[PDB]
Amino acid sequence: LTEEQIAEFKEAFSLFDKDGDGTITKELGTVMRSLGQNPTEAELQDMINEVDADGNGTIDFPEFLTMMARKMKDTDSEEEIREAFRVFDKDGNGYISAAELRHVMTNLGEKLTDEEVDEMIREADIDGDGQVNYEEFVQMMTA
Amino acid sequence: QKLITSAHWKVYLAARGVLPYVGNLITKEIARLLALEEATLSTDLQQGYALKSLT
Amino acid sequence: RALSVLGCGHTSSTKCYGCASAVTEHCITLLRALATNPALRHILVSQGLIRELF
Ligand SMILES: [Ca+2]
Ligand SMILES: [Ca+2]
Repeated sequence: LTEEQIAEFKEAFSLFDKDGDGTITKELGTVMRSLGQNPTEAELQDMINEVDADGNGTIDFPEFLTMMARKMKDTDSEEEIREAFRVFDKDGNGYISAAELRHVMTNLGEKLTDEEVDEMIREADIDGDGQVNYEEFVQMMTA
Repeated sequence: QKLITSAHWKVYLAARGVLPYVGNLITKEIARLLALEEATLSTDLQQGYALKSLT
Repeated sequence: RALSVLGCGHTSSTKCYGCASAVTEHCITLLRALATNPALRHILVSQGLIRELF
């Protein structure tokens, strides 16, 4: 991380820090968004859960700095691609199945019709054998 | 002003450098007013609405 | 000329629809004068004056 970027991060951090003790208030997610990076509600909620302990006037810059290192605009997500393969595989199938994907889809409020779940799986299956392991999802993420 | 009534969005815009921009536009406005005064003395009435609003 | 440069006579305001129409009338009078000369008439036609007037 260049000194220029870290200075910009602290600049915004202080701009949103009303405590004056190098601790933002509510405006932690706002520093996040203003700093170019635009996290989704889920990403933000998750980050707040990370700083749920204390926070709101106890969020130090290093704390926010560690948070953004975990996800510098989500440039490096490989560490959590295998994690999501494990999560998606709720029954630990070991391969991508339509039922668990459809479950995940419905859990996101997306009620994909089997027809769509099907295209999804068909595209996910490189060899089209009905089973999609870590490698196929990793190839999709590289595409 | 209605959209930024919360200090949340005021601070967000401040992070984007809105105050420098507003002050820069305020600065331009006063220079334009001096140019107008050096030009014919036209008694405009909304003269300063932009300046007052930026301030 | 210094006093004239400082201030002389009176000028119209900006967005003066009335004076803008007066200047348009002056343009019409000047063009009616110019159009008399055949060469000027051809030049004005080549400019696109007919379509503007229409
Ligand atoms: Ca499974
Ligand atoms: Ca396979």
